[PDB]
Amino acid sequence: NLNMDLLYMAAAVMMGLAAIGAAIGIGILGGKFLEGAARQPDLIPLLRTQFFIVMGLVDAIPMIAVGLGLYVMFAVA
Amino acid sequence: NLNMDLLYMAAAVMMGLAAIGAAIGIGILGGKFLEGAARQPDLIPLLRTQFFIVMGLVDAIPMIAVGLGLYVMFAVA
Amino acid sequence: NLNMDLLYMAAAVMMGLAAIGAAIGIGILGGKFLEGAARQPDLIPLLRTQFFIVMGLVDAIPMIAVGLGLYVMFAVA
Amino acid sequence: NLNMDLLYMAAAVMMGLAAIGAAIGIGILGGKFLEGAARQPDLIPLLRTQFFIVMGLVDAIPMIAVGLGLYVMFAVA
Amino acid sequence: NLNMDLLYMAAAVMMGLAAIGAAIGIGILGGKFLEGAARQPDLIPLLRTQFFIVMGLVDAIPMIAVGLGLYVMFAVA
Amino acid sequence: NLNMDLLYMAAAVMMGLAAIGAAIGIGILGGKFLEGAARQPDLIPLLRTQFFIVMGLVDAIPMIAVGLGLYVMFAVA
Amino acid sequence: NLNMDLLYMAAAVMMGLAAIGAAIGIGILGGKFLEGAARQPDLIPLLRTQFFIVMGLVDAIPMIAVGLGLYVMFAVA
Amino acid sequence: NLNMDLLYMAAAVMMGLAAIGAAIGIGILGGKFLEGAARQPDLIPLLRTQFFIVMGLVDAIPMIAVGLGLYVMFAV
Amino acid sequence: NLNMDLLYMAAAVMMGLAAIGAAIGIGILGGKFLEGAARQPDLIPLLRTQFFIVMGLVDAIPMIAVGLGLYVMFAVA
Amino acid sequence: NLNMDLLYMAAAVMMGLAAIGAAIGIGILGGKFLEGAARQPDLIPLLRTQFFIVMGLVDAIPMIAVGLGLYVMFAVA
Amino acid sequence: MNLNATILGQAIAFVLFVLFCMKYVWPPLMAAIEKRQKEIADGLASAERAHK
Amino acid sequence: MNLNATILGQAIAFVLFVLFCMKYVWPPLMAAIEKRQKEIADGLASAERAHK
Amino acid sequence: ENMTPQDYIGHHLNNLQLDLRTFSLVDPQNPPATFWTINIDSMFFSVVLGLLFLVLFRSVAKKATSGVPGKFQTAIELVIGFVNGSVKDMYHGKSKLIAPLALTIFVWVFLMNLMDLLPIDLLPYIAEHVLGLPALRVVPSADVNVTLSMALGVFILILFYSIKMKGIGGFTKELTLQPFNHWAFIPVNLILEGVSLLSKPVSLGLRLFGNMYAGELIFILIAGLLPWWSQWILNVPWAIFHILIITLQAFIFMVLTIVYLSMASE
Amino acid sequence: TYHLDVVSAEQQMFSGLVEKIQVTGSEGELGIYPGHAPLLTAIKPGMIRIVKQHGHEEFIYLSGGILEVQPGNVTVLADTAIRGQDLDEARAMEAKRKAEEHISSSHGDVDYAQASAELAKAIAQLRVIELTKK
Repeated sequence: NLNMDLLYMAAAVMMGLAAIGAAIGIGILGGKFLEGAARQPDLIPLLRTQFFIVMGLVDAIPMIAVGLGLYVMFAVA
Repeated sequence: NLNMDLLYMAAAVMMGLAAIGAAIGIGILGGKFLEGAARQPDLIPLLRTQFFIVMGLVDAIPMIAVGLGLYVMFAVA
Repeated sequence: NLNMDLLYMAAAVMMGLAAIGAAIGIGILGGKFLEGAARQPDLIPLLRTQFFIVMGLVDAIPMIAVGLGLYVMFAVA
Repeated sequence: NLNMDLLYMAAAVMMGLAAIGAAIGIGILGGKFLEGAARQPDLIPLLRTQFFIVMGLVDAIPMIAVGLGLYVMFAVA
Repeated sequence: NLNMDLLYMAAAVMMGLAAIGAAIGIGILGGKFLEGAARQPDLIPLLRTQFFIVMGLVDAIPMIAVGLGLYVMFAVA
Repeated sequence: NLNMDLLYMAAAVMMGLAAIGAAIGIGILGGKFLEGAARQPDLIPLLRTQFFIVMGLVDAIPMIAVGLGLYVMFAVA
Repeated sequence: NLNMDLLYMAAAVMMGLAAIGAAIGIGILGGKFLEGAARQPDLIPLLRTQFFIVMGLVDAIPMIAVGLGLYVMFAVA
Repeated sequence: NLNMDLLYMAAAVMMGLAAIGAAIGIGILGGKFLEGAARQPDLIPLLRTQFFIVMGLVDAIPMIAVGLGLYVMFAV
Repeated sequence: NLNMDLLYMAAAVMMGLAAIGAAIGIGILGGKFLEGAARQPDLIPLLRTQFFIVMGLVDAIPMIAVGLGLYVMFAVA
Repeated sequence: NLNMDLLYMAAAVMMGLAAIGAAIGIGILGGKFLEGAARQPDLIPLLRTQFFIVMGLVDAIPMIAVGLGLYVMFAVA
Repeated sequence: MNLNATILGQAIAFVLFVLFCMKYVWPPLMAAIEKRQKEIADGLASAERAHK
Repeated sequence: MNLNATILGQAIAFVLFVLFCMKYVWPPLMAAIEKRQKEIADGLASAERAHK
Repeated sequence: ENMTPQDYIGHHLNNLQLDLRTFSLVDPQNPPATFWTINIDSMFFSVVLGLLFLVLFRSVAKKATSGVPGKFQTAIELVIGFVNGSVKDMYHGKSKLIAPLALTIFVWVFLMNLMDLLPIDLLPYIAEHVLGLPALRVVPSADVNVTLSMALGVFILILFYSIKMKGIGGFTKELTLQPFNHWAFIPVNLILEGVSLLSKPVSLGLRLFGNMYAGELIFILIAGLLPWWSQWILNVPWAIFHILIITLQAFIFMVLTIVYLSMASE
Repeated sequence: TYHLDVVSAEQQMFSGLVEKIQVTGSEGELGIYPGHAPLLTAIKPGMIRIVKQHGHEEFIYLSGGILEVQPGNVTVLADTAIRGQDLDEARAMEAKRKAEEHISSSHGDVDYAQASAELAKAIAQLRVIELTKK
């Protein structure tokens, strides 16, 4: 039966979009980190610690989406 | 086909657009945290508690979409 | 059967588009609050009040879209 | 079957795109209000009266699109 | 007579795309007004006049799309 | 028959996307005029001249898309 | 037959995407001119010449797309 | 038959999104030229040279999509 | 047959959106490096260090997407 | 015939989306180079060496997609 | 929703409340406030006159 | 679904809503009215003190 | 009682109507088809809320003292001062209409929105069981016809002020000549300024309706879908939010009325 | 080309026509040309490179100041400035000694605000004395 081709398409939509959100959201957040280490280089280990606190939130919803896309393709399909 | 495969496609659209929305909204918000944290390096505990107040609201509406996407795949399909 | 089975796809479109709109708009709005909180930190309890005023204006059209999405899945489908 | 199905689909696209329009457009506008609140806080009651003028025009066009979305579900069925 | 069903779909994409352009255009245009008012608050009735002169051009094409799309939905359908 | 279904939808996508580009382009170009009118009063009529020169070039390709969507709608279908 | 309706649909999406790209691309470029003229009107004759030297390359690709949209709609028909 | 209208549609998606990509990347790029031009006016001939160096990079992929958009359209 | 054919369309959407995610997110981050290097050219060896630290987080998700797009295209095919 | 007519649409999605990613990512990146060269023309050669380093990171993933979009269209046909 | 004559009956109700509010409610209320504002201003003038 | 039960849940949701009016909403208005009778008292009383 | 949750949502979204032919209290099982079927609930609650507005303010205006006000009188002059201060901000002409028009729009549209906060079944239950009327919904501004009735009312004032304060000569110049100036563009300008004219009242009614209709629909859904033990955790956070909506939507209909009538003449 | 005037309350530090200058600024170091951007700014602790006709540089310490480049007569105003051979490379290495000692001898926030300026003065000296060797 044909049905199994749509399950690769559904993981493709789910995992590509979470690659848009996890890449641009760290790009925006990460550039402001660099700007603050260019102007204020006495702060780099603290800003780099705070960057890891806020970066953990940014990719969480993308990490669920990438885990379900791998489950759909390998486990279900 | 048409029952199961569309419910995964509905889940993909719900949990992919929530990945776009919950990631970029926290990148925009989280970059203003780290620049404030570079200008006022004694304020960072005050700004991160403001960041958590504001961050709850931004995530809250995408969380409806992520939880309901999990419901549509597992409970409905 | 395709009639109800597509409505879950209609709700997915409606409440996913609302989630990207509401999360990005509150992320922009919240970024201008945290930078206001870094320039005038003596000021935060005033500015955060103004944030909850206009945040109430940002969510008004998304929250009825999410509500109608839930209605389409649970009351119509 | 699929006449009444597709009417609910057409309201989803209409109300979903209006939910992005209203949310994003007040996010941008309300963030520029908050930065004028941060810069000159004693001036907030003047700028706030300017924000409600401007903000009403922003939503006027998304709110005839949402209103016709509810018309297509509730009146046209 | 299948014809009616697409025409509501054709009206929805006109009024959805009009509400995006006419809401984000007035959001960019008006947020620059509010920083001009934040800088020069005695000018505000001067800048209101320029904002109303420019805001009529932003709404040239979208009030045609809301015009013909609301036509399509009632007159033709 | 099948012809008018698709030919409205083709005009709808044409004048819908034109409604994005002319509204966003005059929003960005007009807000930069209004900071220049706020920043340099005494020059409003000179800047307004430049804004109308530049606005005629922004509206060029979107007005061909309107004129051919009016053609498809009221001439071809 | 069905081929002509989809050729009008092809010319409509091609000219619409050209209309967005060419009009947002000149609204950015021209907003930078109007700020640099606002900075110094003595360079209105000098920038407005660099403006057209640059604005030719903005309109390079969108008039291949408009040139082939017109060809599809009038000569493939 | 159905084969040809789907080719005219697929050329329309390549040659449209190349129109977004080549247009917005040169607005972003050429706006930074103009403010740099308004900033260092005597350097305009020096900065204009680097603008063409980077413009060849920006246009590099949109001209692959326009060369294949004309192939799918006319040569097959 | 579609069980071969759709898998190339399913990989095209994975390696399109992985390419928009990784290219825009590095452009935002990399441009913030380039202004910091122009303002603070003494720090270039420091900021380049931090750029390569943060750059590898931006690529963590877009290389899941492109490695699965290569796997879907060639292994399952 | 029926098989090949959709492999030109798997190619069109990879090279549309990689052409938007590669162009806008280099436009963000290259505009920040022209900023820094307007601050420090003597660093127009130094920043140029950073630009070509960083630009090779930016358009690496878009060229895997522009390669496989040319493989599909001319080797799977 | 239902296109309805309620639009016309409510336009009578709206107009009649604006005519009675315009005549009867608003002139007497504003009289009472502004008369109090004048009393406060005459208090200011009276203090200056005392020290003169 | 029984409808009496939903009216019970609506009662619980109303009681909790009143308490939010009472806990935080009740002060701002009665403060403003009381601060307008302190405002108008001190405006008038200063006019009386100017008569004295 | 076989109320399904979909049927419960159904009957609640059906107003009570009366035919100008039969004079008959229709019910949700079958809707008749004619224009002349007044929505009984909206007229009665609207005038009742508008009467209560006038009875409160007259009971103070007939007695108001320029001494220190009493604690009720002070609540009324706070709203008078708020309305007068917002008119004074955005209107300089001499007209005796704009100030009381702005007052009645603010306090009436506020009182109409206030109905939405009450428990969704309280008044509809009493009307079916105690009285016996087939249907009810109790929020007047959650129905289009009244919101358009006020928005067309403001429209006719926009035309009266634009004709009166600048004459048909001036009004015909602004309609044709702007925004593109040259007489070559006149045929286009009458569409753009005509649709901009027409959009101002269309935005007024549909801004207020869309908020208030979809607000009440959320209270119908939480009561219709969720089991009683669980409703309060979704109903309580929405009512606290909708207190902000009911005030600002009343305030925006006031403000944009003043702005449209004020920028019409000057 | 253009004429540069550099002064402090203690002396006129330079004055004459100059071909290019690279100058400290508020956000970062800045490059100047004939008809350069007509800009006034505050300056960070740093220095200025004075490339004259025939291409001859000289190096002036700018411990603090404000500048103007709008007219063809441009101007730096220095709250303190020192000529590049009245300072020495050994003197700036001693400046490193004081800054590093006060970093060890500062422990609050108010004293760190002075010790940070004492460091910045040393670091800007340590910069110009290396540039001075060209």
